[PDB]
Amino acid sequence: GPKRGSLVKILRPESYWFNQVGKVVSVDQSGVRYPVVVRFENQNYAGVTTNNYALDEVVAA
Amino acid sequence: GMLETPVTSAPIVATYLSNLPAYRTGVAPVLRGVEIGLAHGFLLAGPFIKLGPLRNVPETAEIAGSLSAAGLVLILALCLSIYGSAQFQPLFSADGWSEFAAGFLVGGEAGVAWAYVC
Amino acid sequence: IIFLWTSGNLFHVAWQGNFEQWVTDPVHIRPIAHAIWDPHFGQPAVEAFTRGGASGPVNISTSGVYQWWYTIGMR
Amino acid sequence: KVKIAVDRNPVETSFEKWAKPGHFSRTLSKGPNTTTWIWNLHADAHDFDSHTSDLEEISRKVFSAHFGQLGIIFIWLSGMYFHGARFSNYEAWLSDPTHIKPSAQVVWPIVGQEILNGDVGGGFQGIQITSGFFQLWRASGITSELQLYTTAIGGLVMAAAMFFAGWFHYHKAAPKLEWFQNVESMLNHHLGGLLGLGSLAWAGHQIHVSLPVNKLLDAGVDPKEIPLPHDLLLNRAIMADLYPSFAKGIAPFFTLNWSEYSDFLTFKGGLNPVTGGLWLSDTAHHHVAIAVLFLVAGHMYRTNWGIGHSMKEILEAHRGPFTGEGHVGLYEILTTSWHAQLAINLALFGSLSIIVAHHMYAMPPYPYLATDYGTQLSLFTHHTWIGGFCIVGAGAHAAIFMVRDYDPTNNYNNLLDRVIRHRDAIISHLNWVCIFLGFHSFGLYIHNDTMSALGRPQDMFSDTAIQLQPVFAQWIQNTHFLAPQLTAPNALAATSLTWGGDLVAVGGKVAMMPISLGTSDFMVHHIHAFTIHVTVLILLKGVLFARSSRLIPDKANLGFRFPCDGPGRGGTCQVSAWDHVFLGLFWMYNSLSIVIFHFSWKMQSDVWGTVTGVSHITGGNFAQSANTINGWLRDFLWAQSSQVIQSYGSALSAYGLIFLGAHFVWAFSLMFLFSGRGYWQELIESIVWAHNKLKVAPAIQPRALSITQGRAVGVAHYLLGGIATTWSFFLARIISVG
Amino acid sequence: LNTIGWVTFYWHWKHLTLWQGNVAQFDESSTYLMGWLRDYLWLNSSQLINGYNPFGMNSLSVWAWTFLFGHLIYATGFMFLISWRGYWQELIETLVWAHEKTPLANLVYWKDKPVALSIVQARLVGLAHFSVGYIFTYAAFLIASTSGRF
Amino acid sequence: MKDFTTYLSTAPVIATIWFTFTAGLLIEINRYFPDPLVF
Amino acid sequence: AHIVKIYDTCIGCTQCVRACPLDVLEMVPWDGCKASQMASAPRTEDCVGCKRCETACPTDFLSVRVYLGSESTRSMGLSY
Amino acid sequence: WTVPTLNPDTPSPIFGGSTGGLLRKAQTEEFYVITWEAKKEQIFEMPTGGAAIMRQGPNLLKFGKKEQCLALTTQLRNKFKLTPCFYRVFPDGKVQYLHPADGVYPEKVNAGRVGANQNMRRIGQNVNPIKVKFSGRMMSPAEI
Ligand code: CLA
Ligand code: CLA
Ligand code: CLA
Ligand code: CLA
Ligand code: CLA
Ligand code: CLA
Ligand code: CLA
Ligand SMILES: CC1=C(C/C=C(\C)CCC[C@H](C)CCC[C@H](C)CCCC(C)C)C(=O)c2ccccc2C1=O
Ligand code: SF4
Ligand code: SF4
Ligand code: SF4
Repeated sequence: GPKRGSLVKILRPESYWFNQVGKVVSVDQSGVRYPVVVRFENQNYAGVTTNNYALDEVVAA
Repeated sequence: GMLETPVTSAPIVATYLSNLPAYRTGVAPVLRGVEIGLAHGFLLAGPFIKLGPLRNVPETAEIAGSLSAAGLVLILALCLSIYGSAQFQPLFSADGWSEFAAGFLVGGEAGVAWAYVC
Repeated sequence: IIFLWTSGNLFHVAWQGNFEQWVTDPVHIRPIAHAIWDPHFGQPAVEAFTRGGASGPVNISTSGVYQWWYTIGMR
Repeated sequence: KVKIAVDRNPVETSFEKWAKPGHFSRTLSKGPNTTTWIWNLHADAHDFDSHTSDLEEISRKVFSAHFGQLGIIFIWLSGMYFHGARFSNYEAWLSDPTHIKPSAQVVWPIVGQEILNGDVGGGFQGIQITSGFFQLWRASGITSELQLYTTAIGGLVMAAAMFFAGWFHYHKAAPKLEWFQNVESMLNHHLGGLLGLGSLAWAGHQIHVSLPVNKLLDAGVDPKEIPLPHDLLLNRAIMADLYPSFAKGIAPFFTLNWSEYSDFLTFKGGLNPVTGGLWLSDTAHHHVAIAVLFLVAGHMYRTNWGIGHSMKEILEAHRGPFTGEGHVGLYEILTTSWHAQLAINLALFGSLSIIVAHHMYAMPPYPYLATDYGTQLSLFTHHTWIGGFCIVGAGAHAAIFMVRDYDPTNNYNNLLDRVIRHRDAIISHLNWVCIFLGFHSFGLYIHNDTMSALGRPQDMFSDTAIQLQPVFAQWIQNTHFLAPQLTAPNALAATSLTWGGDLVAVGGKVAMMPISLGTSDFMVHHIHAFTIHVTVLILLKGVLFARSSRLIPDKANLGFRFPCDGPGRGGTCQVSAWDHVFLGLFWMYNSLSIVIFHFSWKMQSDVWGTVTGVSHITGGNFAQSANTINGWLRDFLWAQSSQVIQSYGSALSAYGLIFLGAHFVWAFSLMFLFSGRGYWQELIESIVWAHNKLKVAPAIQPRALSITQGRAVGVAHYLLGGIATTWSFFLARIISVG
Repeated sequence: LNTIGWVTFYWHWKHLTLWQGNVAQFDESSTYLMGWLRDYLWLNSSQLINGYNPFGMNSLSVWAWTFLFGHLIYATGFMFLISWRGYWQELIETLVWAHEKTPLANLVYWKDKPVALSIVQARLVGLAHFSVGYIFTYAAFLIASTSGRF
Repeated sequence: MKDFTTYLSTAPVIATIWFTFTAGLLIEINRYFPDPLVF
Repeated sequence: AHIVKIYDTCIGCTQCVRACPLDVLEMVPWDGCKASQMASAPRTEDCVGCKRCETACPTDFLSVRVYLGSESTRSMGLSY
Repeated sequence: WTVPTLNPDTPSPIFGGSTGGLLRKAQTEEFYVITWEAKKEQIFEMPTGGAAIMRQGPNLLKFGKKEQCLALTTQLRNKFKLTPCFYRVFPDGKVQYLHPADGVYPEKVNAGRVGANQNMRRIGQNVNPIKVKFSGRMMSPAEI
């Protein structure tokens, strides 16, 4: 999918960083359901700055 | 295990608790009830006489005190009856606790009546 | 429950209130709600809650039912 | 071997770590991402256990911290003396103590606040102070403002020395761990040098400066005309003119003919009748005795020579059949855990402050203090509050020890272990006795309210109906009044007027009279017992179940301060020992508010007042009114808040403003106490959206306060509000009717 | 409760100053909150708290008792609103131990296991005591002041 | 000295200096212009 | 008994398993994530609902959820 | 690996006896019994309060709830590096083994386990509460 270092936008509506911009770390090329690893500069309520997303949940914008 | 203590595991305390009528293991529940009632009604007759609302009116302090004590003994016997009705569905059975509550009623009213004479 | 509540208000006013005395001078006579039977009372309380014009201890109503009933035709 | 052990130059003095907030914590030095960080930065700033595991570095940190505290206190004392010298009416007050109000604060004439500078007398305008510094200064023999100014400069110099000592003993020459662990030497030096030499040098100052100057002040001579103290030291013939013992010098001291020093080392007792304070000769003998006693006490523990006791040997020697190993292991605990020491010292320091309050109201030690009713009320109340806070702190740091420092593989079948091992029995018995006390103590008040309301006063618990006389306290009172005749032959009077006896009055006001004890005093004392027992229940339960309970078996791993363990198992909110400190704080407030109300009403009703017989401030209403809640509500609160509610347009208007403000802050606390941070976080989410819409969302993410910070903010504003309310009430009342 | 307390303090005090005659008292004292606390709460609760006293009682003693009754229920609701569950659950566990170990009373045993109140139940019970004490306090004060002074 | 000015650039120090400046400015205005209600 | 569910966003970090104070969860073989590990809740009858598992989960949103259901003697954490 | 059995004649750790021990739940409902084999004699903290010396060899303690046995298991497993196991005992004498019910501890994957209570969807893909109204009981929409 998207490449390393590119900026994407999250469309998972029950996420902390929905409708916000992060940075792709890696995309796993196996049959994993959520391969897109996106870091965010701000943390959520659990103090986490990294989440895994699917292909149709990220838009390179 | 349980904490070993000279209050919970004293010999003379264990014999004294074995001699009290809640523990004799072989007397009738009616006899346990009448002995516990003759103790408790006789002791409950006191403060209603000495401290109640009619305590300073002569010739009627002991009457109203014993009458309120008898009413309280009747309330306690009703409490025993509903406890046995809710609990079990020789002393620890429905028939045994009903006999125990009736014996407590009889013994408590007899203790109040004996405290009125005394 | 609502109609039983209203019937109870009417019954305790009719039996324990001063409604037939209130309607003659409604400026100077206090409306009585219901009589007091409290065996925990003492004689100063029985004397002080016997306000007027009552036989024994009564409560003075603030619920305003005498004005409403006298306006809609109760006498 | 006890010796000086110091490491050279541990920490460089540099401004680098000032420019890096949260340097002390590995978690907090990463920087701020959300707003929670800030609060964490201030909450854990002085929690040195969470900084390092090394006991030495922690010990050094607390040492320099203590130096910082002492320097701050010296700045405070310097300020009080300077304000007493430059912005006060102290000399005028010295000329006429009975008709001039002590004032040492003046406000500037802006926005109308000038009205607070009231007519305190002496041709002065300011705020009347109730700290009692004027009486302390007159008792010390100070007569001029110059001496106070010099004391201010001296205290400022000492503050600079304390801050230098802090910087020096942290950054240049910081003591080693085994220096701090010399507890035997520390006790010897503090019992001899601190308490002993302290009271010795103070008795020196008293005998040489206080006694002659205050004897002349009681004689009536103008303060400016009294000889300066250095002339009292220099020419001993004047000292022989007041007390002929001084003619013989120190010859009766060394020859053991001490009886000739009975001119200035007395045992009179009672109060100075023209002055209303304890005799300074009694206080001088007292401090000499105290000095000799403590210097004897300070030579008990072995240091660098064979003689002397050993603390671990005395502890390990007291073992019985009921307790097993007894006091074994306690020495190791109290020489390696700062929190255990802090808990013990806080408990005894708070208790000591409460004892100070009672002994200073009952036996007024300063001249013209007993008749300055505002000062007496203020001092008692203040030191009682300080006491209570330090006791709650003791329970807090006890629990902190229990979670962080407790280690049973050096502490195995011990006093502490058995306490932890029968804690259920302890807490259940305390529980029952608290319910018993509550039922019978409070139930008498409710009973009285009901009987009084039902028109049956003859059925109440009172002095005329069903009496409940404090026979034991009355017997102890009578015994202590009869004590000078038989069991204390060399005493001229009793130690306090409140035992019984005559009446000492100064300037038309009652200094002290015999305090009678009836059914109302019985009822309030059992209320006090109840509230104290409940407070002990909460705090002690907090410390005994800090590690584990049947509900949370592994509570120790969750820490000392944590919100809960989730809504499961029915709900585990406020299971942490910190939350037990939080509830103990509320209950301590309850207890001490009833205590200071007892003191205030009782003093204004049965003790204080003018002498014509004695007309009391409230006419003696205590004995009949303090048996119902309505009586406290009407005759105390409602009646005595007249002064505060009508203080507007005068110099006491600030007490009305702080009355309203304190009520406001108290109510403001309820928002934090009654709610929870989930709601507030979601509200903040909406507000954050609004800020995002206008490109004003901060980079540091707005977060609702934590659960424990919500509780902390709650209890802090609650305490501030309530205490300040009673403060404004008390001060306005007693200054206006005093 | 706060908002209706504001509207009823306001209604009651403006009508008390109307019924007495001096509306100038409300016009002068309602512009500052000390005037509220002095001239509506302190002033109009003199005959209320004198309903019973060590000199006797009168007809307003029931409203004085209900006034204190409401202050007490309010204060008791503060306990459920401030203190939360796990303290009470540990306390009840110690009580369960104390009942099961006491001789001659452990022959009587509960059928329902005693636990503490739940969190939602705590909020409801605290708000209930809070509101009942609020209503009884203000109803006692309002009825007693308006009936005693007119 | 760079680190001391960085510390003086921190949030509570600047809030203290700025509120001292703002409060002092208001105090001097209310001194030289006593009690302004209008204009 | 409470309701504990596992969702397919699990990355098999095992954090939830090592957080439960009651041993309710365990890790099973799976092929949906790189770790080839998924949580599972075969013993929800002993679950008290403390929600330590939800605290330990790193994913956004949660992959383990505890719905407080009917209470029993085991779910109330009663030792009596 | 096979399921072990309870030896009732296993020596208990050295402990003077607490007030936080068993209650009538042990006699009427159940009590849980923990067992481990120690390498040396060493003091541990009892989860019901107090210190106790374990014996060299097998040990045996009985607790009132499961969380006490997990707390002692976690303590003996992280601090002492031991492998305990605790059972479930009924007043009839019925013994129910668990933890590790697989034999391998649940904090690492083992073949043969069957996944229970696994929804194969996201949490945002749950249905609305209108879709599960008027069933036989209360239902959260995550139940389906
Ligand atoms: C809790 C405090 C308290 C106390 C001490 C009292 C006391 C009294 N009340 Mg009051 N009352 C109270 C609260 C209290 N009340 C409250 C809160 C209210 C409002 C709800 C009232 C409303 C009220 C009314 C309306 C009246 C009273 C009356 C009385 C009097 C007689 C009551 C009576 O006969 O009971 C009977 C007494 C007992 C059953 C005693 C039981 C307690 C025993 C002694 C415990 C023994 C424990 C023992 C030491 C253990 C030994 C163990 C060993 C054997 C192994 C008595 C002086 C009456 C009165 O006329 O007042 C003068 C009356 O008419 N009260
Ligand atoms: C004046 C020169 C000076 C300099 C440059 C330093 C520098 C340092 N000190 Mg040292 N030290 C000094 C003097 C100095 N100190 C003094 C006078 C004391 C005695 C108090 C100490 C005792 C000391 C201790 C115990 C420790 C340090 C530590 C440190 C280091 C980090 C602390 C920090 O950055 O926060 C700077 C802190 C502040 C700027 C706030 C000051 C708080 C003041 C003292 C409290 C009083 C304010 C007062 C109550 C007013 C309140 C009014 C109202 C709002 C309530 C840093 C190298 C720490 C360290 O090395 O950790 C590894 C450490 O633990 N110092
Ligand atoms: C320790 C307790 C203490 C307290 C509560 C007070 C309180 C007061 N003093 Mg007193 N005073 C004290 C000690 C104290 N003083 C000491 C130790 C001295 C000897 C130095 C004095 C000498 C003194 C004089 C000569 C006067 C007062 C005055 C006053 C009154 C007004 C103060 C004012 O507005 O200053 C002005 C306000 C400021 C200067 C605000 C500036 C604060 C800065 C910007 C903070 C910057 C933060 C910084 C990092 C930390 C400070 C570092 C520091 C080294 C500057 C006030 C009642 C005045 C008075 O009583 O009038 C009748 C007055 O004339 N004081
Ligand atoms: C007999 C000598 C002596 C005296 C008078 C003191 C006095 C004190 N020590 Mg102790 N201390 C001593 C010996 C002494 N110490 C020894 C031998 C040890 C090692 C075993 C310690 C280890 C020690 C520790 C770890 C701590 C103290 C602290 C204190 C202070 C407690 C605060 C207080 O309430 O005082 C009332 C306040 C005063 C009376 C102010 C006057 C103080 C001046 C400086 C006179 C005290 C004499 C001083 C020791 C001489 C210093 C000379 C120096 C230039 C070398 C108090 C000032 C605590 C403290 O607060 O440290 C800052 C503290 O944490 N001491
Ligand atoms: C503890 C504090 C204290 C202090 C500081 C004093 C001090 C004094 N007392 Mg007092 N006294 C005290 C407690 C104290 N007393 C108590 C508790 C009692 C009750 C028992 C008394 C009862 C009492 C009586 C009855 C009398 C005194 C007297 C005195 C004075 C002379 C004593 C003397 O001759 O000592 C011996 C001399 C010394 C100890 C000399 C000090 C050492 C010097 C300073 C060393 C200098 C060395 C240095 C290298 C040289 C300077 C060099 C430099 C210039 C470069 C002296 C001012 C007498 C007096 O004058 O009354 C007004 C007197 O008659 N006292
Ligand atoms: C000898 C006195 C003493 C000392 C040295 C300590 C020391 C400590 N306490 Mg202890 N404690 C004490 C007494 C003491 N305490 C008292 C009297 C209480 C009862 C309130 C407690 C109750 C207590 C609790 C519940 C806790 C501590 C904790 C701590 C530790 C960290 C504190 C910290 O960094 O907070 C930083 C300091 C602050 C945040 C100060 C703000 C405090 C309030 C908000 C200010 C009060 C308002 C003020 C008086 C006036 C405001 C005026 C105006 C602005 C409106 C530290 C070891 C904590 C800990 O975790 O220990 C390991 C902890 O949780 N203490
Ligand atoms: C005025 C309001 C109020 C009242 C009545 C209580 C009452 C109590 N608190 Mg609570 N508390 C309060 C405010 C209050 N608290 C607040 C605001 C907080 C938050 C800070 C707390 C937080 C708190 C803690 C942390 C603890 C308590 C505990 C207790 C109990 C103490 C045991 C006792 O003395 O039993 C005696 C009962 C009473 C004094 C209540 C009144 C009884 C009346 C007068 C007589 C009863 C007879 C009655 C009239 C018959 C009615 C019949 C009718 C139903 C038909 C007691 C029930 C403690 C506890 O439970 O341990 C033992 C405890 O640890 N409370
Ligand atoms: C009101 C309330 C909040 C909200 C309160 C918050 C978020 C604190 C707000 C403090 C200030 C107002 C915010 C920080 C201000 C900064 C210093 C910004 C600078 C402002 C300048 C004017 C100096 C909670 O978070 C909470 C949490 C748990 C239980 C109860 C409650 C609770 O009752
Ligand atoms: S979150 Fe607040 S409420 Fe929910 S459990 Fe933890 S503490 Fe109790
Ligand atoms: S549930 Fe959360 S924590 Fe447990 S495994 Fe799946 S992801 Fe890791
Ligand atoms: S809730 Fe408590 S028990 Fe249920 S899973 Fe999360 S942790 Fe394990």
